[PDB]
Amino acid sequence: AGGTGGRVFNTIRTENVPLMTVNGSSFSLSSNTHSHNMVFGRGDASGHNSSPN
Amino acid sequence: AGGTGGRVFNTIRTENVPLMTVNGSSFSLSSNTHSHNMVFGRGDASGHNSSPNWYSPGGGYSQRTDNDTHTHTISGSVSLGRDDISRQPINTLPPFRAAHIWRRI
Amino acid sequence: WYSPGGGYSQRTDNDTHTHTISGSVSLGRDDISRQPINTLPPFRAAHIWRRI
Amino acid sequence: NANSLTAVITANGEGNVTITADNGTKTASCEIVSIPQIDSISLSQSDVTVSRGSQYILTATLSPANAPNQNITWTSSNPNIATVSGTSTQGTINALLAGFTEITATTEEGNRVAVCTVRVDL
Repeated sequence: AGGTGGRVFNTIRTENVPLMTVNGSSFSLSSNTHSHNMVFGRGDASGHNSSPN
Repeated sequence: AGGTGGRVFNTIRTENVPLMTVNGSSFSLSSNTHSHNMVFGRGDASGHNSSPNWYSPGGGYSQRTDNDTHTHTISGSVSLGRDDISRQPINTLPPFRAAHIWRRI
Repeated sequence: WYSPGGGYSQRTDNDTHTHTISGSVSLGRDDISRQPINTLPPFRAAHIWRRI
Repeated sequence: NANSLTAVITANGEGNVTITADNGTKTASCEIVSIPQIDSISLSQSDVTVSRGSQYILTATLSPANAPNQNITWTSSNPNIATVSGTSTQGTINALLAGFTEITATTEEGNRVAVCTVRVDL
């Protein structure tokens, strides 16, 4: 035996790596109708697939 | 007392219920107004609060004031998110109260 | 659209939506950071090793 | 003590330590564990929503009614978004128009760990 005791390589010790999870959260964003800017007027020529404004 | 000592019944041992907190952070979510496409047909009957779009039609006499070309994107800020993790299990139940060798020479 | 009947014009460019549109969002939270557990001053209390 | 029989202890710091006495002949021992105070304080609000310029005044109530020489070294993560001051009151005056500031208290006379309060700008 030895005067100093330790359990590293092989011994019945305690303590481990905890595992936990976070509760489900949903991100909510508001689509503001302003701040979209504007260029030109009625077509004319308009970019294809552009968002209607 | 005994020849070999340890920290099992009364001592500063390890293992416990993990608890932690996360600092407040801002999460950004962008709600793009495009890519919605078109569904259904010409009314007919249309549900209320429907987003109006353009069909790229050339107005013979009227003016299409509801159709325009986007010039700048829209940036939005999302709300908060999760706070922290929940309780987790520490150690193994079958290995609970495991004996530790501490006998001296 | 507020479901308003067009007085003179024909609002054929506005219609209800029946299929969902896939949207792409940015990154979000990943994991928590390091936190302190227990007190170092009272932690690891010395135990008497005297034999019987 | 005055008669040398008694001994007044004062755990100023933290950590396990032993205190001896009776230097004459045989000296005994007595462990004195300086365990952390862990006086868990609680903020008035945690999920707060600050605005541009306006700063909702908060507070940091400790677990006990009062502490010996109790003080708070108030910190404000992301100080540009908002800042706090004082020990009991916080005063999370905002500067930026958008952001999340993890305003957490810090007991100078006690455990540094304290409850936080995220100040939103939406």
